[PDB]
Amino acid sequence: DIVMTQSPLSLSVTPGEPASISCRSSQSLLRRDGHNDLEWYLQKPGQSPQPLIYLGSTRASGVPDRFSGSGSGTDFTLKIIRVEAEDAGTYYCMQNKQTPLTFGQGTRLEIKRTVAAPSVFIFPPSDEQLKSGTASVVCLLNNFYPREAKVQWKVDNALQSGNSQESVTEQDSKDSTYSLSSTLTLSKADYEKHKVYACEVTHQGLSSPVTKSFNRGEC
Amino acid sequence: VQLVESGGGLVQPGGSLKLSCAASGFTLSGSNVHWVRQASGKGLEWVGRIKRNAESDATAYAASMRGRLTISRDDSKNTAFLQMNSLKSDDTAMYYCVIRGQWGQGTLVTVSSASTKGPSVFPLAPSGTAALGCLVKDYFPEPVTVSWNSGALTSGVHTFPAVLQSSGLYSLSSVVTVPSSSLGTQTYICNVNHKPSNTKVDKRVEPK
Repeated sequence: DIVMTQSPLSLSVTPGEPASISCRSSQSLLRRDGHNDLEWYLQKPGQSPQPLIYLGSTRASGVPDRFSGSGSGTDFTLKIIRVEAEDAGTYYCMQNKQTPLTFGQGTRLEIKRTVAAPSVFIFPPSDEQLKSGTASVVCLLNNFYPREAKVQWKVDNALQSGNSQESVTEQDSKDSTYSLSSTLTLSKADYEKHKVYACEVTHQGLSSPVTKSFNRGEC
Repeated sequence: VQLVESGGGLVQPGGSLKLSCAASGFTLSGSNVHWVRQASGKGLEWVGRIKRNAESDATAYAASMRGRLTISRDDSKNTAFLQMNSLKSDDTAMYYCVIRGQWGQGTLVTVSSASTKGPSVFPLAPSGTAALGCLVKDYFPEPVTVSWNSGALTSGVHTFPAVLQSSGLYSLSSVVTVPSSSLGTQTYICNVNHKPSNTKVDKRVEPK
């Protein structure tokens, strides 16, 4: 099989600045016609991969001249002249010389933006969930940059450890921020036993950690 | 012009699945049909292909899937097929139909011995900018889709990746940030769809 090597595996570029992604083939991809049997794809969050470059240097329909594929034989380069916010995602090179078609590991392009503190929101379990016998406390950290964020749960000032799960969205295609949801799971009896439910957030955009809390049953 | 992909979903380990790739505005027979897989948060892996009618419908298959795949075309139905047998948990991935000589949206294949379970949908009630949402809890397998106001509300929406809980059941939250001035007047409905269990729920999220 033809081995496809990508360099780097991740990069962070500010919009208006260039990005370069190298691709190395284990065998030459040069064709008799002067072109190469090498393609470039972009995979945006939640989407299938979309073609950027084919035949080594030919842009796919609707791909702007900001994007270029260069190189021959074993060494290839994908260049983005000026990076836009919409460019966030994973870039893959692919050889189509022969089967099995092989891909590079993928390069994650992070759009670098200014530091943005999250807006924090806490949600008690709904009455309908409590009726069902369970309790989930949700904490939302909305539109933040950089990705590094810490959430600490406290129940009547007790530090919660191992009873929460979190998930982060991929970089937003328009504003280049991330969002995070953290869920605290407790039994209905433990929920009913306690009063103060607090979510403490640590982030670079915050000079001090922000706490959002509620008292079970409003008081 | 359009690609319809189906035949995926939950399959027990050792089981079989037949993926379908139906073409709309063109003749599949004139095109080469490929299948590419991607496990969640991983790279791309070519599975196999079927060359156009002119090129004698020649098939090639990935070594990792050796002797377990059968790729075909039903030209009367303008559809390509990927028959996969003796499926193992390592085969869990998004499987994409790739037209060569466009990439489909793909179909998820989950190789698990766990049973399908429809979700519970709970509101994340609000109270300048306010946040509200829906908690889509205790479902299997993936995926779940969430829209707001039948697709009329897209700005400020964040549908989070599902987390697998300790129970082996998935859970996800979908939220929207809205003007707090709109809270007593504008209606917010999350549209939940878990196709594996045929669970469709329209849940109105109110402030109190």
